[PDB]
Amino acid sequence: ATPSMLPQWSYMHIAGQDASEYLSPGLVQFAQATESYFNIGNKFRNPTVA
Amino acid sequence: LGCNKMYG
Amino acid sequence: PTHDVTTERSQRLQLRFVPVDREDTQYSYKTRFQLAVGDNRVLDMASTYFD
Amino acid sequence: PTHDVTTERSQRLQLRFVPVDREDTQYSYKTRFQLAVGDNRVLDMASTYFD
Amino acid sequence: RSQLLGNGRFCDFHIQVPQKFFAIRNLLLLPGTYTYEWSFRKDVNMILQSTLGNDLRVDGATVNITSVNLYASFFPMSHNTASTLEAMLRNDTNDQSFNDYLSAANMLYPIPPNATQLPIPSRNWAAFRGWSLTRLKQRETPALGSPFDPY
Amino acid sequence: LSAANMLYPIPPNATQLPIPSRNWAAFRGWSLTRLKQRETPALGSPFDPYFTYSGTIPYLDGTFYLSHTFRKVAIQFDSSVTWPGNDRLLTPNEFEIKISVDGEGYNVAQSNMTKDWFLVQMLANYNIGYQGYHLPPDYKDRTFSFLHNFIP
Amino acid sequence: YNYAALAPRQSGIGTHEMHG
Amino acid sequence: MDEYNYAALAPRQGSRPMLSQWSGIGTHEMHGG
Amino acid sequence: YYNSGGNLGVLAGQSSQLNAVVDLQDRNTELSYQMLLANTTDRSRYFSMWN
Amino acid sequence: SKEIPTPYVWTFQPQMGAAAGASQDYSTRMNWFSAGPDMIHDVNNIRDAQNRILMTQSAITATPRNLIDPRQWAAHLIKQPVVGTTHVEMPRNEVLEQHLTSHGAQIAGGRSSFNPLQTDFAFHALPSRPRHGGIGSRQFVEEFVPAVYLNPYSGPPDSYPDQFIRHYNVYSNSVSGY
Amino acid sequence: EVMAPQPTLVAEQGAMKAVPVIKPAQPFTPAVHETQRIVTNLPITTAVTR
Amino acid sequence: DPRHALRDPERKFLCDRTLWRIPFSSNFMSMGSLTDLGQNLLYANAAHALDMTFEMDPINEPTLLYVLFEVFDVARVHQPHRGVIEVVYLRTPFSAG
Repeated sequence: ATPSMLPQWSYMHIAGQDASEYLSPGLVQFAQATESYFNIGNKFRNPTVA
Repeated sequence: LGCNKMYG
Repeated sequence: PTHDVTTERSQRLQLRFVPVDREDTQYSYKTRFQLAVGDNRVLDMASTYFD
Repeated sequence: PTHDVTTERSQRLQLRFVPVDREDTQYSYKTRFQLAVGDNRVLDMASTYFD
Repeated sequence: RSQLLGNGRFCDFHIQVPQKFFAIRNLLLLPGTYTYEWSFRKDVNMILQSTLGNDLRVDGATVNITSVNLYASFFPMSHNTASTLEAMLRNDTNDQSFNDYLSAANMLYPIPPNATQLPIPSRNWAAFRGWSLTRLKQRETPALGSPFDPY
Repeated sequence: LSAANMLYPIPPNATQLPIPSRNWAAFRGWSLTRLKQRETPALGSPFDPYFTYSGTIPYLDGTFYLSHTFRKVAIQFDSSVTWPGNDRLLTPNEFEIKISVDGEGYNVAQSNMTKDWFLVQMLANYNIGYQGYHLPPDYKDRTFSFLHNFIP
Repeated sequence: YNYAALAPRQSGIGTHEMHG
Repeated sequence: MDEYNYAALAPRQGSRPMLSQWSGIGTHEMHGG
Repeated sequence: YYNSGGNLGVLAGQSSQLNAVVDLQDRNTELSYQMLLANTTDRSRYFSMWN
Repeated sequence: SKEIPTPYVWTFQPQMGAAAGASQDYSTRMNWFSAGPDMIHDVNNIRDAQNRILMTQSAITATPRNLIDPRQWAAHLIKQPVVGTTHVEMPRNEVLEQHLTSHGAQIAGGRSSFNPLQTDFAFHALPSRPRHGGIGSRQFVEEFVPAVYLNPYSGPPDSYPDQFIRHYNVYSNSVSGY
Repeated sequence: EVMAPQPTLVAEQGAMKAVPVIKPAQPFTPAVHETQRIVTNLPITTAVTR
Repeated sequence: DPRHALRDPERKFLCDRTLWRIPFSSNFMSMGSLTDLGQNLLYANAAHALDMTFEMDPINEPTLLYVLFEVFDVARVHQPHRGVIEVVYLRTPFSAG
């Protein structure tokens, strides 16, 4: 599913989309709720395109 | 939320 | 045959299984494995061999 | 918060996993650990330092 | 670092060693059962460091590792929310992606003790980010592929 | 043979990296081998003033002996897509023919050659890879074969 | 022109520094 | 008309660009003597 | 043994047993960790757990 | 030839999921200098049939658009992957367990006998936005089929078919230099 | 709508009565020539004699 | 002194812990992770050869250079079921071999 279903950059989150907009809305809400004590937000990567 | 830090 | 012969769904040809619980005595070396045959793949144990 | 934050079901915080098998070559020391992540609990590997 | 384990020719060390691999050190591990076998180097020059660059093999140091364990810390969280988080993270769109901070291909080219050098073949050069150049001493750089470096 | 014979020179060390883009239709596979330059004449020429050799010619006589010197092959399409692609071999992205130390096992038969390379070679020649490595029939084991020449 | 130059994808103006 | 052909590339002679004749491309020089 | 080809972090599932760690001898994870620490945290302070 | 030309075969750029220019199909071509008029006529007929098949396949399975290759595609045009329902079997009520613990009981292991109620969750774990971006290989091979160009570079340079040269910016038409 | 097939040309020159010949080149003229897509789905414009 | 010898000044600099950087950007800035170039269609759609030459201050002992090519080294961890981990790696400009 790396080169066929998606482009490689979008699949590896090098240039595709921000974490808050490619994660599930439930997961985003959970990460926001538990950011104070468990901090899910580290594990996901943003593209930061120039 | 996410992280985008590396060298450069 | 072009279709319905290969998975094209990220499947490994060869699998290496680590023993779940080995044990040795002065007589024999006993090893217990658990081999998972997956969900949509079939294995013939003629291919299996110990190492 | 007062609910849906802690299990209150008698589980541990620190776990020690003794090596299942080990070998000590005069150049390298290889240790094998099997770690079971409970049934509901979740850990981040920022923990699990080697002692 | 030398005073942490004390003075004296002989000593007993109780150390904790972390995980430095980029794809593992930040991984949020889901419930299951995983084998986590790792190999620890026993090369004395690589393990230990001295102010002088003396060869610790010929000097004679050695290290005797007795017991190796790993200590996992689990956040005690309500099983309902833990199961919800596990189900959310088991999905394809919630894959955890990690990056190596020094995202680079290290290529060390040898230099005879004079003059200038040379470069690479054809390639795609897509998503390239730049060059980082610096000279090292050949005596101080060990071999990488081999488990042990006799030289 | 039905092959596009390309001979790429090798400085007496290291690796190499060939080939530009094109349309890979009706493709069948690869067949790599190593030859000495002294024993190989010019690829095409009426006369080769630089030959100065009169033994067996590996390039055009079918007399190969340096096949054991290979260590590793890595095929890649479009500079990123490894041709095996999906996780197929024990080695992740790489056709690893021979490993010197291999503390992990991965040593088929009783020689250097790795288990994934044995599986590929047996499949490529006799198709015996998935139902136990049995000895192929005599009519399939010929001079230009694998097990006819494998000497651990 | 197209809505000025793009910003790095993922008081503003003015200074009031005085006193001495 | 300068949009339907390469006329800005050719040097001008006032307002009329100096293009070649249509049957100007191509050459043939060949003899054994 | 991080970037050596003769030793790997075989960390993987118990059933499928496909390695989740691959090292290809060009990565420098030791320097990666060093620079990561030096950039994320000020390192004029000494920590006892990890030197 | 301008009546039966060799098709332009597209090159796939797997990093950013776009066509990396097109080039003449020089890899799959017949050699007819050794052939006479009859065999050359047969080869020409076969090439013409090949071009007709390519045009038909393009018209069938190519999504209509005003640009030969847009680097970024609309979200709905890209074939999003379908994911099934996820069932969360809640294992234990928390309020009743807190009540039991407060009343002086230790609970270990783990459905539960003390709680009668059972609650289950089911949801679709879709991405927040439907992944607008580049093309994949499977959804590229069905849209960037080998495009035959009948009259090569005839017409205004405005109407010249661009996007064939690999180093050409689509928007703000310009060739990308070093 | 697939482009209509173009007729192949075979001219005569000298005793040679069946020389294969490509269509002659003509400078683009809006009155005589117009740009028509080869395939309606994707834009590959080309000149035709209307 | 009231009686000197003469000046002949010489200069040098000594930076010791830094890697020299030549960012792969048009303006040498870093306005984002994936640089201005690299996304450039010239360096994405075609393969280009590279040649680098270094002139140095000679030192008697045998030493060696160390060019770190700054690339994208990303790994995606996917865990579909219990006890199964599938991690896909991708180094974009220098992929495996």
